[PDB]
Amino acid sequence: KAPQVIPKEESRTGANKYVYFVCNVPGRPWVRLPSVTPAQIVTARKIKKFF
Amino acid sequence: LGEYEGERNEVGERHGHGKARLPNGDTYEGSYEFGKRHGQGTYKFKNGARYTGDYVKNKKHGQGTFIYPDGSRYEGEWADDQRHGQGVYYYVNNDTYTGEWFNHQRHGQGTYLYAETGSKYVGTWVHGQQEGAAELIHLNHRYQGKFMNKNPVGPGKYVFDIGCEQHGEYRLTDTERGEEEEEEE
Amino acid sequence: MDADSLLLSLELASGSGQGLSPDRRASLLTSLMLVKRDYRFARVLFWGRILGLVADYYIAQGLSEDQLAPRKTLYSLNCTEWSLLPPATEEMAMQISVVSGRFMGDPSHEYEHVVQIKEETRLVSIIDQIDKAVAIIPRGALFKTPFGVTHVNRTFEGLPLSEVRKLSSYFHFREADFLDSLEYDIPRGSWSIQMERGNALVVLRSLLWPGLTFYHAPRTKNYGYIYVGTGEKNMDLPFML
Repeated sequence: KAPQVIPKEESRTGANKYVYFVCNVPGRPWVRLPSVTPAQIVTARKIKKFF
Repeated sequence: LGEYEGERNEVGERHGHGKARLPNGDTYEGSYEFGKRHGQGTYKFKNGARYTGDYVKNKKHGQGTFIYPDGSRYEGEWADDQRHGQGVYYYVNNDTYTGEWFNHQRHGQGTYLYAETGSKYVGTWVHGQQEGAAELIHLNHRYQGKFMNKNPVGPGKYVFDIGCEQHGEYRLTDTERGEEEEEEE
Repeated sequence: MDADSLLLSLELASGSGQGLSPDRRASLLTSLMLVKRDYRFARVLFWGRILGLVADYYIAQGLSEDQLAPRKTLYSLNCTEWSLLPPATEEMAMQISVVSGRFMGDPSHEYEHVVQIKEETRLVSIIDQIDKAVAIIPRGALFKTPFGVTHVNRTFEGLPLSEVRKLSSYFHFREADFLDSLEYDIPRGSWSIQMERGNALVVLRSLLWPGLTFYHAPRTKNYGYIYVGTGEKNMDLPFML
């Protein structure tokens, strides 16, 4: 008994086509957003939380 | 049609500690009384199941550990070939249950932990099913309300760790109406 | 947002990003001067715009010299012609408890309760709820007379930088120190205090009614607030907090 996990799109083919950089205030250096595993991050869209 | 390596009382009934080979391949290793299992014994099945626990008159009574063939596991107090009392059940997805049993089913104040999420379900059970006023304890919040069929059914409340509550009711099977008030804690 | 300082208030630069076009801005200066003329108001604040579904609901409020009365609010569709809304009560605001969602366009849209519910009464009662719950006043802007008439503080400085981050230095702009503080809030933490451009701006963004924006700088004289948002109450707030 073990659930299956959909693996990451490690290339730039699917949802990871564009790389994302996040900075809080301009002037501060940008922080690279990591790549997205589908079944752990996007399937858990039933959460709804503040940033 | 089998063998038994132990002592037998005056007629030939099975008494005391002994190892018996049942005709299909099952094996019992434990105490005997008057040709019936009575005491702490290890009953083994040929499929893969195994019961280590107490017996009263060829029936599981008292505390006993059961290994189930699908991968489940139960240690708890038994009564007359049925789970009856304080018992702990574990399932195939490592979900555990800790609560009362009446007749081979969850009945009474039971605590269910969903190990795939870590959330808890502490509340009443009717006929092995989520029924009654309960507490669906998640990580940062908990639902104090009524359950009927694996789902909230009527009015309830959501207690949060931020120091507030959310009153509401379930007008549908899976839909919650958040009206009207929010209280302080 | 005051009518005499609409261009003197950083609306798009407040960080909410829900401001006005130059068309809507020039329409607000001319039309709020008009509703300062024909409606005898002591001062007129631009309350905000409701986005709607098929048209935008621009809302402005006017105040008398008593400064604590219920506001004679006004509405517009093309942001040019403004007319008075009826006064609100609790029994009329109770009527939309069986309906939810955004509201669109003309005030003559009938909603199903079957009692037909007008768009206009839902709009003005929702305006009353956003006025009662959120759109805070800053500390020191409203001083107290022995009589019931409250005057706006001409000598208002009124918030030091050590008291900018605190919840207790903001009161609710609602007749009830003077008023109810922001620490009497449910849930705890329903306001986003955020530092833009250093000490030259602070925003008290409401999370119970987004996207309400409270408008500083300190050392000022603005002392303003603006609600642009979807229009309904955020009942989802303790889950996301």
